[PDB]
Amino acid sequence: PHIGNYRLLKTIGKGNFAKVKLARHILTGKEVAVKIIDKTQLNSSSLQKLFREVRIMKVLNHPNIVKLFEVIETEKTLYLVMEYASGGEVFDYLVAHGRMKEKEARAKFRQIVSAVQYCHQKFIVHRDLKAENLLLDADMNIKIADFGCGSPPYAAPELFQGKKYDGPEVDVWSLGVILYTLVSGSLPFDGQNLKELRERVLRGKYRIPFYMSTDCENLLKKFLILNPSKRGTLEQIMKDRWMNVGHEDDELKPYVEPLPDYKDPRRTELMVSMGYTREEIQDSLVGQRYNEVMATYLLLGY
Ligand SMILES: CC1(C)C(=O)N([C@H]2C=Cc3c(O)cccc32)c2nc(Nc3ccccc3)ncc21
Repeated sequence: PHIGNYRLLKTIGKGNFAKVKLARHILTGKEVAVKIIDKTQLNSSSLQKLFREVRIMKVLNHPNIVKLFEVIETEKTLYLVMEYASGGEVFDYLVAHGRMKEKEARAKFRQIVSAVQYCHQKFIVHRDLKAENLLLDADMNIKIADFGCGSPPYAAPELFQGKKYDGPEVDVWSLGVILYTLVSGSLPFDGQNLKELRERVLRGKYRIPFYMSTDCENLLKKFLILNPSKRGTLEQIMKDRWMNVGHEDDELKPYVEPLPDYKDPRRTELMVSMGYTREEIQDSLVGQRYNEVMATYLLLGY
């Protein structure tokens, strides 16, 4: 029930020797979601993939991606203190409420497209976008999960033809699947067997719901393109008419990262009173250490 400046409350999930426990930052009262990986178990390959995630989480600062606050390292176990998304899975929302209205789907999809483009902007490819992989916050805002089962209907055609499969245009195909799922509540490419799943995915043809708008169906045509080269960049799909209905004022533009504020005097005095030195505060922040000093600062900005 106690790790660092944290009190473990519930358990939002267990699994692959990792336990995600809902916690409360002790010094700030702020709620967090702590991922507890037992490194002793993890096979040789799962570790490199865990370290690649740690490296990635430390870099992304988007309001639609789960923020990382702290990394607590021990020889046997790893503690990743991340942002808690109360609303749960989008998958579980789509099963509970059915399809979203295009208006509502647009609200969430803009958030998804912005966050995935921003990843590509920093040369980071998710390669595994799923509805399970997207979370919702207290205000129904998208909070994309982690980078390291319903994995096959989101698979790009290039998976079934052995071709490279390392590019960002893989995520564009996947994003198209997600758009379809968000507006229709079902998968565009289905099957009973994977031979069937492959035959549909490679044919590239999907079922169009009688209620879907010509604009929405057009955007699907911008994502779900068979030749990877022939697939549009996320920056050019951002300019799409369906994407900007109602946002005739604010067109979807690539996420422009905010500038660093490692010197806020409110949060700095609070932390100076807490026993931390101004000196260690700036060093932890500039050094992007994700230590107890940095986590105390990040969490104080709420
Ligand atoms: C730390 C982090 C990013 C994470 O690893 N998960 C896990 C844990 C359960 C789970 C899942 O059911 C689906 C995706 C991710 C996850 C998180 N789940 C939440 N909220 C939640 C709330 C109710 C139901 C499901 C998820 N917030 C943050 C995270």
